[PDB]
Amino acid sequence: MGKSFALLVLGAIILAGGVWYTIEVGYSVMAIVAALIMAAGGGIITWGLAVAADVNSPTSHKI
Amino acid sequence: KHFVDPAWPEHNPADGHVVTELISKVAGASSPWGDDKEFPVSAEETGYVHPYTRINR
Amino acid sequence: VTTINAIWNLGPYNPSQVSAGSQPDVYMLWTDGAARVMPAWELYLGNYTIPAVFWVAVMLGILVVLLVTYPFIERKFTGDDAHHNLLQRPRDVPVRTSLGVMALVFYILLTVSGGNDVYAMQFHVSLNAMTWIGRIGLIVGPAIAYFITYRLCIGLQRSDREVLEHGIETGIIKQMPNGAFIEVHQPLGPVDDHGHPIPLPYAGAAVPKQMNQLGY
Amino acid sequence: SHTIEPEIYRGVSTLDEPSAAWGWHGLKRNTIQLAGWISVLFMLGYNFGNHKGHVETIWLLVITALLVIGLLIHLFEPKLSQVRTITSRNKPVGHVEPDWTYDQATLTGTWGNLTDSQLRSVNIEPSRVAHLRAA
Amino acid sequence: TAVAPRVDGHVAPQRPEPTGHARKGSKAWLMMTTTDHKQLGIMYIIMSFSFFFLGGLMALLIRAELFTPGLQFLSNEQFNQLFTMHGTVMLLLYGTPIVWGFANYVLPLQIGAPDVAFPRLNAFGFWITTVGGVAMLTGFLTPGGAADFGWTMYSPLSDAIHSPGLGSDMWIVGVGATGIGSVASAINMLTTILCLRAPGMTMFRMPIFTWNIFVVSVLALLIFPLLLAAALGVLYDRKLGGHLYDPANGGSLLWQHLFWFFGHPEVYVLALPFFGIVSEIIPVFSRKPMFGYVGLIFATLSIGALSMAVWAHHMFVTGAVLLPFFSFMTFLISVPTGVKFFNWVGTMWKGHITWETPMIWSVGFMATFLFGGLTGIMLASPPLDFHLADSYFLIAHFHYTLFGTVVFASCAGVYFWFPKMTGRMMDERLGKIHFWLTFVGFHGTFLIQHWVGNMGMPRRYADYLDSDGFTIYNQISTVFSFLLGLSVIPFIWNVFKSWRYGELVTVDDPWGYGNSLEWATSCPPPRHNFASLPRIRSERPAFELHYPHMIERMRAEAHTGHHDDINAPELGTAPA
Amino acid sequence: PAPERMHYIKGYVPVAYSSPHSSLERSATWLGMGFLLTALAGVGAVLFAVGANSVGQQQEHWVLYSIIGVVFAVVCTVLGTVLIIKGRAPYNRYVKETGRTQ
Amino acid sequence: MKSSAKLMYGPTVFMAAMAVIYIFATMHVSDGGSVKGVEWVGSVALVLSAGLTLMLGVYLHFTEVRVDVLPEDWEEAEVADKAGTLGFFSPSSIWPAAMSGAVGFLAFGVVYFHYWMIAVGLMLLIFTITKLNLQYGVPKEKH
Ligand code: HAS
Ligand code: HAS
Ligand SMILES: [Ca+2]
Ligand SMILES: [Cu+2]
Repeated sequence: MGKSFALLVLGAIILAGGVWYTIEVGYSVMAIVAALIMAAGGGIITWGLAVAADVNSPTSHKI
Repeated sequence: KHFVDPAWPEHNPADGHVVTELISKVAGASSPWGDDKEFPVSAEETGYVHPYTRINR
Repeated sequence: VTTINAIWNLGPYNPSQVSAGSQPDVYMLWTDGAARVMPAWELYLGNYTIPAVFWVAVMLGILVVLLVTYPFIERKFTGDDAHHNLLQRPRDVPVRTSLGVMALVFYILLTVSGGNDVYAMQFHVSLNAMTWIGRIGLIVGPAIAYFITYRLCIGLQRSDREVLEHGIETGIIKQMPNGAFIEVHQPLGPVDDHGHPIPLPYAGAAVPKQMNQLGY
Repeated sequence: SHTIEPEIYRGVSTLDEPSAAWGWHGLKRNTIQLAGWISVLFMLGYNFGNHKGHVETIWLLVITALLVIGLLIHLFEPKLSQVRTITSRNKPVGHVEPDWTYDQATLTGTWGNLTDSQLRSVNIEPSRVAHLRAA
Repeated sequence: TAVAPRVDGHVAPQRPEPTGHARKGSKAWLMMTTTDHKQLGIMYIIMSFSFFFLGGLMALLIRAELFTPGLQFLSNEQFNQLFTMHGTVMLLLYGTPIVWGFANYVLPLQIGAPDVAFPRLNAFGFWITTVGGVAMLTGFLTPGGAADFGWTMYSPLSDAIHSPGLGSDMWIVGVGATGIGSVASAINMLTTILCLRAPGMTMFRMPIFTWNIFVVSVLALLIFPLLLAAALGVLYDRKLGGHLYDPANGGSLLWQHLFWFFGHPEVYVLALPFFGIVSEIIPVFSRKPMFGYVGLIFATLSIGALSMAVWAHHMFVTGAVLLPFFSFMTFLISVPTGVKFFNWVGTMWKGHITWETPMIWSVGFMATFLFGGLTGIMLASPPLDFHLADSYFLIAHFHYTLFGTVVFASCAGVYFWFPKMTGRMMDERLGKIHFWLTFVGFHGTFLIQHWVGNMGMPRRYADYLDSDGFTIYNQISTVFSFLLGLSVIPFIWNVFKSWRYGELVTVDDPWGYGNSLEWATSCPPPRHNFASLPRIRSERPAFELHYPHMIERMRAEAHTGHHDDINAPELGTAPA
Repeated sequence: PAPERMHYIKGYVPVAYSSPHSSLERSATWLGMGFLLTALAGVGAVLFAVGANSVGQQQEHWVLYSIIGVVFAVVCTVLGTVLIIKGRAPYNRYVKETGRTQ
Repeated sequence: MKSSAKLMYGPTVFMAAMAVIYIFATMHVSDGGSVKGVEWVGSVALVLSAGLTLMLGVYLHFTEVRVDVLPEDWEEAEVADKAGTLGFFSPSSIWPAAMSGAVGFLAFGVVYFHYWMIAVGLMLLIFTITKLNLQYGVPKEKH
């Protein structure tokens, strides 16, 4: 797995952080900024899962 | 007798026409260069004179 | 069949009056456009001042001086000082073609900015956007023009070599018994024992690209 | 069959640019850099003006960012290595492909060593071909 | 069946060069002047994905402004311009041109032709579509801005009296030019199927992508003239002072009838070719034939017939269309569209599936599109559409459905035919990252919109009140919208990197089990497609070419019935 | 014109949809397909009539709607069917004349 | 091209049926969610659509009845039956892009409704279509 779990850890810290910020801002323009942070968090979550989903059954060899 | 263009193919008169609106003797477009022609030809009979150019160095 | 200067519609000269689209003639529009695109960069040196429209005159002067001295900087940067009587096709000299085209884009943008308010009135663009198109475009436009022009030059060049190597594409597609589709080429010179032409050298001249040019 | 070898003319290869002998080809890299950085400086100088809106400023700074990253990757010239993997039923490099259409037409090559039932299933009566392959 | 002589001095033909090895100046003047159907196809596809990025950016601005109740950075006018141009760009500058680009590339390879019938008309179609795009988007350069009456351009809101900006004219001529492009492309493809097939490539041996391109060419030729006529009628009205679409002339519903008679067949024109791409992909990775081939052809042609009679289910809440007729007709056209899923399951039933990227994208397409179509039959029933029309439920329906086809199956086609197009493979891992990002973002965006639409949110609403109860749903939807927007970053990187540094293809068929004829030729094909042709006997000639020991087996297993004609006597005598 | 049958050795079995004896080219078949698709509209008509009647409206015309529905459905079904059979006649005599079906 | 010509009669019969059905229904049937009267858009649209499919089906059939048995319309054709010339195809042309540019100038003139733009765009368009249609026939220069 490797970087899979690493991504999943990092992304959670980003996602939760955005969830903390979207409650503070809260309807201003910066709410959008908070959402973007949250999206990037979710992106890195899915990125980690995708890496796992590839190394579960790789369709390519490093040859 | 009626006129026929000198670039027109000759044909079997029982076979109708060289081309008509519904049908042709070819799957694509007929060539502008006459389908009776066979290419390539010799470069001598294309008439292209390839220049000889030398410029001052 | 067409008016050019209805002086009667303009009335006599008065220092207090003016019109909206009061442009000069087309061969001068570039100077007016320069005056429009130059920002308000003015120097105030104690009791003296250098107006902003000084830099216009500097810029225009530079362009003019550059034009009059092109053969000499081309001699400096090509290293050629030979005696020539045969012209070059513009595709065969891409740097000069691209420089000339980007200078034409520069001059056309100065001309179009010199009449930008008529452009805005008639095509409904923001006049502020038009002066900014002038400013930003006199940088990015010549660059884009140089790049596009250079690659099109080399492409025409390479298209000539294609036909001096393989001959004119006749457009006739012929199927071989193995199934292959082959396009009949017409060699412009002699041929090898396997039918492939013996590639002719490029001679600086125009190479025909279709059978109707050979007369067929 | 025959091909002429390339030649360099003031630093321009005739393989890259065919007519390298006939005119001025390729102005060099430092002049591209000089022009681009002077233009960047002007694109920054426009921010010093009497204008009041910052739509203009966003345009100027975005186009400046594009110019700067362009000139940066022109200066440092990035490159990547070809991907050295094998995906699906692709074979390693150097493998030679057969002509399957010729093999099918001739009943040789990859279409060699077909059973009699397999020859009948393609409408080849095996009597014809047994005289000529695998006799 | 004849057999050739083992000729002397035979060596296979030379393989063309892959992408990324190009010298400068190699494509500029060629692009400008080419009549090669397959360079033109690559240009179509690159162009349409660039417009996809534009329209999607507009959509993400829409989702940003719907994040919280007040208007944070957009105005009402700018929000209206944004959804109008998002809809127009995504349907007419992404969808239809990518349809015709995939057709241009693969269709002559599928039927065994060297060129298309009318090469310069093909070039014209590409360029007129690009000019239509430029014209349509030029409205944003005005001070007032683009058109802002929705991509449907309902009347009298589209009259000059009610939408006077110049962008409203630009939009019209934009869609007109794109339609001109489409009809050129349609003419080309239809003639190319009728007049340039290979020996033994009878009609019922073509692949199913070819059949779908056939019927959608017929539909496009029906409908795009009608949109040009109606919209030039609108432009006539606006510029000359005409009165055809006057409300007291019944002009509102004149426009609606004409528009939807064009417009529902257009969504079928966008759906069918991508169903065809998926019907190419699913049998290759299952190592199994396409189930129910002739039945699939009949279902395709059934959709082609029915699509012209279902149009006015977009007008149930107008109080001016006969409800039972169009309701029943929609319920009928649901049937052949759904039979396709049964055929794909039959193609997967007890197969040997391998999960390369195109199979992942295709099964994701099936899962995505099923829910969209199930949502569609609710709208087919007027009692339910009375509540659901012009709600966010409708947004969710057609986004599930247009992503299912035109996005999921478009990326499936890209991954499937990138080796053939370029001679290089793409990075499978980056493709799976792209897929999972798109999948998660998409379902997170548009699933919750069913609920907020049922709850009472209308479409095309720039602003809402915090008392409506809509806020939390919009917030979830926008977060996953930005995720779905990030999904294209690995896709762009994968295309760019693999185009010039991707794994080289050394085989005619890098997936192994290519059915159609395009896998009987090299990667990339030569200029005139084929260096030699095989015997066409099945509808999957390439499979028969690469695995002759299977040609006895499949013929025995093709049917479920106990057909015994492998013991039949000889027929004929000799000549061939 | 080309002959009626083509050379098939014993053991060969084709994929033969576009053969000269196949109903997919005999014109009757496709008209029958049109009429069979068209017959379903009469089923729609009779269902609309009966459904409107069941809730108490269309009362002056629902019997006429039912009549036109059933007669339209049956005539389209019938003439489409017999057209299909007239398209599939040559294949049937082919299946009799030889053991081959595929 | 038998099957292609013949499968155009499915949609022809269907669209004609739907035309007559829609016409009678919209003029005679009444429901509370619409006003009785013949709906002319759908009427004309469906009958002209059946006209389009009739047009293609009839022309292709009238051609099919006098084309020979081609190898691509034959179940056991050999690959060498189409050996020979296939036809002429344009290898290259600058005039498609030219035509798109002419149509662009015309369309922007129509947008703004500048009369000179409409005139120039129509002139450009006739010119570029003419030059497209004269490409492979221009004389050799006689000097
Ligand atoms: C690619 C593009 C599209 C496709 C394909 C598509 C397919 C359908 N649509 Fe749609 N749609 C509507 C109904 C359907 C139906 C019934 C289907 C069918 O093709 C769905 C069949 C597909 C399936 C996948 C069915 C399920 C599959 C299987 C295998 C099970 C067997 C099926 C059974 C038993 C029948 C289901 C029965 C159940 C009880 C569930 C209606 C009205 O009935 C409206 C207007 C409503 C309004 O105005 O608000 C509408 C609106 C739109 C718009 C509106 C745009 C705008 O702004 O106005 C777009 C772009 C669009 C796209 C597309 N739509 N559609
Ligand atoms: C084939 C046809 C279509 C596709 C595909 C499509 C895609 C989307 N649509 Fe849509 N659309 C809507 C939302 C979306 C979203 C979110 C996407 C997504 O696919 C968009 C994402 C796709 C992209 C391609 C984005 C590319 C991203 C870029 C270029 C930026 C990436 C960089 C980032 C994020 C920065 C990096 C940050 C880091 C931290 C690294 C919504 C509502 O959320 C409405 C209704 C609005 C209303 O008020 O009624 C709507 C309306 C329509 C209409 C009706 C138009 C009208 O009513 O006038 C049509 C026909 C249509 C078609 C289509 N639409 N859409
Ligand atoms: Ca908001
Ligand atoms: Cu619809």
